[PDB]
Amino acid sequence: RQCSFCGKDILPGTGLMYVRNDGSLLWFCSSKCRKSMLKLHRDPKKLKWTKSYL
Amino acid sequence: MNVLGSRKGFTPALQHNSSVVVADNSGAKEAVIIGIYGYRGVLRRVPFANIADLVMVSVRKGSPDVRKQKFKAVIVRQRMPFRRPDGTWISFEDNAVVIINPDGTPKGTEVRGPIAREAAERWPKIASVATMVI
Amino acid sequence: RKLSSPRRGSAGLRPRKRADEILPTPKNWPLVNLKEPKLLGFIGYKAGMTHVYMIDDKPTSPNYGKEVYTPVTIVESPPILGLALRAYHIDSKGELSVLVDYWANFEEGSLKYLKRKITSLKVDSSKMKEKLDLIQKNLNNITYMRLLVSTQPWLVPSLGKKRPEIVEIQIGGGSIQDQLNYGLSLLGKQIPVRDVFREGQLTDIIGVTKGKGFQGVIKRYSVVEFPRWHKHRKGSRKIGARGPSISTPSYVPQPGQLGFHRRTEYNKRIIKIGDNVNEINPAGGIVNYGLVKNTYLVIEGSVLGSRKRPLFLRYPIRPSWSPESAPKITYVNLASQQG
RNA sequence: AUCUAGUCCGGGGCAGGCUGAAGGUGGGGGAAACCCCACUGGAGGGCCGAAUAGGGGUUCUGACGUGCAAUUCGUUCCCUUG
RNA sequence: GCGUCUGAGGGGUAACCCAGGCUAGGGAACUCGGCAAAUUAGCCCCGUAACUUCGGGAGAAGGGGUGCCUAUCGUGGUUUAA
RNA sequence: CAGCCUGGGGCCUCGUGAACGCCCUGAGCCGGUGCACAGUCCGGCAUCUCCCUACACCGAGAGAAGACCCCGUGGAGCUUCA
RNA sequence: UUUGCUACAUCGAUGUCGGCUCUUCCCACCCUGGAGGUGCAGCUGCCUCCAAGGGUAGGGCUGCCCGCCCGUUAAAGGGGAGCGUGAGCUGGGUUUAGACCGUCGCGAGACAGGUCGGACUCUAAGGGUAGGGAGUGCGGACCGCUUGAGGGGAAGGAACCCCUAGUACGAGAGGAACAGGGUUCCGGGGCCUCCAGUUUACCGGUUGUCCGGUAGGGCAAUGCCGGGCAGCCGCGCCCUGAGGGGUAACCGCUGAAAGCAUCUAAGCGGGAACCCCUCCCCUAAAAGAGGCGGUCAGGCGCCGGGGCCUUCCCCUAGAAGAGGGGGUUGAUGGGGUGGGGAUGUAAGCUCCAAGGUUGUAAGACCGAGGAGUUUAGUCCGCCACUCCCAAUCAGGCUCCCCC
Repeated sequence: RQCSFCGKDILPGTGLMYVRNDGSLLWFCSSKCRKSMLKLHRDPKKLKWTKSYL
Repeated sequence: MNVLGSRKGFTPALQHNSSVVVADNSGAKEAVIIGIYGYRGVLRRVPFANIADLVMVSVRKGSPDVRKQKFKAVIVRQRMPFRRPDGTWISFEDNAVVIINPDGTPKGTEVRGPIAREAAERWPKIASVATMVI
Repeated sequence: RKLSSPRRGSAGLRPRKRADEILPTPKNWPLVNLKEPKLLGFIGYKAGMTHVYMIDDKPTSPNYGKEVYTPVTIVESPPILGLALRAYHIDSKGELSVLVDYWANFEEGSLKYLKRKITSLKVDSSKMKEKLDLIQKNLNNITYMRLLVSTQPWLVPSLGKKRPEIVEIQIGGGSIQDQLNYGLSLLGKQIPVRDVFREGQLTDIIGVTKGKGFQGVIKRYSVVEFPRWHKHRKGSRKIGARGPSISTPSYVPQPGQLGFHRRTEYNKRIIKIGDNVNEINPAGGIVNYGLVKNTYLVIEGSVLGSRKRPLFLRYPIRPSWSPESAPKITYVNLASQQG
């Protein structure tokens, strides 16, 4: 089970499902990831502490 | 109506005079929480509500024939972080309700957006026209 | 017009003062309940806590037979070293004072750990013979039979201390004559928690809660902030009136110490008694505690008290349900408490 | 009548901006009556705005309230070529 | 020019008071009263109702752009200088 | 429906250094009595002493010959068809 | 409880309505418990009695009280305590000085008719209260552990649902309860595993600024903004039965008075959110002032040492005090090494760079920035190992009762 943003391993019993109208699923390792989409809109690629760097 | 003896209720979500959208085809679009059925409170504690509760609101934006009218509904969408029994945490991007007839069936005939699983058991009539369930 | 309101603060525990011995003691004991000689509690330490995954064992659980998530507290269980046997009887005036003690570590126990805190007996008069048979002479006229045991924190580097506590536990079982012999064996040796406990039991907790210092009435008794305008006017964090008159300026919320109290806990059911430290140790060293390196007690819910406090345990006083053993698990969180 | 009230006489001040009446000029529409546009023009008990530029003291019944002081302090307002 | 708006040192700094900052979710249910506090805010361009004393209302309303750098270009002033 | 943090107070320490309540030092509480609500009186209940901090519930706390009502063959002021 | 009169007390002041918070009481019981009657098929009713343990909301209009109403809930009981409470508060009503309006007056003005503004003082001598500390006695000094008279409690209370059962019951419509489970709510006690918030520990970006440019920095009520450890709390999570005894009302039985009859007179049994015991909390200042373990040596008042405290190092703890530790026989705090974390990839170097500067060209030069050099660099009130450094020097108080 992978974070929608940091994609890293999600050790069980955490995270939060932010279900949109589309029924899509959003997974966050911590608050850092949740802010990264719902308010930051910053590029996951643009940074290099997520495996989606390049 | 049928499952509230189980874990009916979760972390605090809403309050009186809280505004929610109408997620159906009834004709109503915007509604404000006007009251809470069933619950009994204490000094200064505003009455509560979350998913799967007999809730009472009124029409603020919608068809004129329903404007400024009283109807019953159930809560289907909330923004609150909360813990499911299997230890997952669910949220909805906004807060929505579906108007229900006094007998219990929904007044509307269409459903907008996802619904947490819990409402379906408490209101199988909602589950009858439910499209997707999360 | 004077609407209904529950009296705020908790009048039940007055007076609220700080304990005088870091390790408390029970003042009653649950009945033996038709069984054989064994102890009815245990000592330990508050190491930390985490959350665990299990199948529900409650036959009447709404969650029966499923994996649900629950916070769980860890209790390192160092071995216990007994000290002596204490004699309680209906003495003169019909009371239950100590008849006599029965100490023996000259036969075994060349351990100065006890010496760190008590300048205990020398070999000069280790003549407990006339003491011990006094119990035998006073047999059949005895009511209660406790036990002198000490902790061995030196086997736990987490708590940097070397003078230990010696404390008590009352033993129930079969016949009285049996019980004394049962205790007699336990002297001079070491006793694991498995010698008293098994998984799936209930257990009771008496201990000292997390101290907090002098507190405010807002926090002490959860008194209410005055509405709006007082957030701007004359003061906010206090009660308005303090009684109808000097006719008992009463039990009303007033400031004072909160925390570090002798308190209570009911209905606590154990989860696991493991022995592999690697099964429970979280990432990077458990927070503020260290690295558990003895047998540990896996207890769910919350346990009162600050980290690094001795804790004394006990059989259920008013158990809600009779538990079976082994609520088997499915996951243990080794993730860092940090992060 | 060194305070305050008023008057008179002689003196000293109002950082910067804005708005754009009259009039002037040139286009343009039709012989006309005259109208539209552009700029120029710089009138007004007009407007915004410098804690201490200067004035008053508006709310906070905000702190002090056996004072910083026998009437303030900080906030928070309205006026500023008459 | 000052460390003189003239008392200082210790401390994991309790409550609390006065100055503040920030609070999920709901958003006036507090409340006599939205008091307080918040939100907007500079600038350019576009765009601007009812009514009226035709002068305004009017920053009515509302919308859009605004950084940094590599270049440029236009306009005007100025130096004995159409 | 409350919560966390920061500055100055508030905590402590060196130095300086007041005023208010004082028939008293003898005042714990509860019923009672009495000017009809006591610290001393009556009857019980208790009640070891010393120290520090927080609280203002009481001490019918302190602040001020009540700003109200009336009296005095008491003033001042105002008015008129006294 | 108001409201009428009384003027006994208060005129060198007992500061006046409401409301807010907070405590307690009472029962003429609103609900919750028990029992009964009923023009009680069952539900819903209606009524009587006992019962004050607990609970008894949230809104709109009105300043209130009152009153009208909204939607739930078990209902949304009523009263007291100087119409409880201003050295705790709001000033909305109302008691001044400025005005307007209506009635009256030739006039000064009056109104109990309405409307706008109008100052809310105090560092607690004493007690109460809530904690925290010293000493004497209980008894020579101590160290340790315990007995467990009274004290307080609501430490729980309430509702809804599952099945009972679509059963009982009623022709039907309709529609029960016992036990047993569970859930929720409110309240009480804890706790931070995860989440939310917090994070002037820290990291980065970035405006304005100056310190010669970069860099690294000063500042700008943390310069602004983004992030977030620990710790703390909550909007998060955990625990929060029942029984024994005596009883109220009452329901029974054996039973005479008074042959029968009679629950009552003695006699006997049950019978409640009622009172007590089991639960927790503080207790040897409990005056009967407890008990138990051990040491206080040894030697000739003396030697001597033994105990304790401060000093020393820290934190489980905190206003100091206390409490808990450690003290070379040591992992208590720093260092160092690893461990696990937060930010988000240091400088310099190289390459590219929208174009431009040159330079004949070749080439080298400026450039906001992108990439590698690099999950970097900085930092971490967290953990382990490691005696490298630091717990020493010193001072005080005191026992030799017992042989």
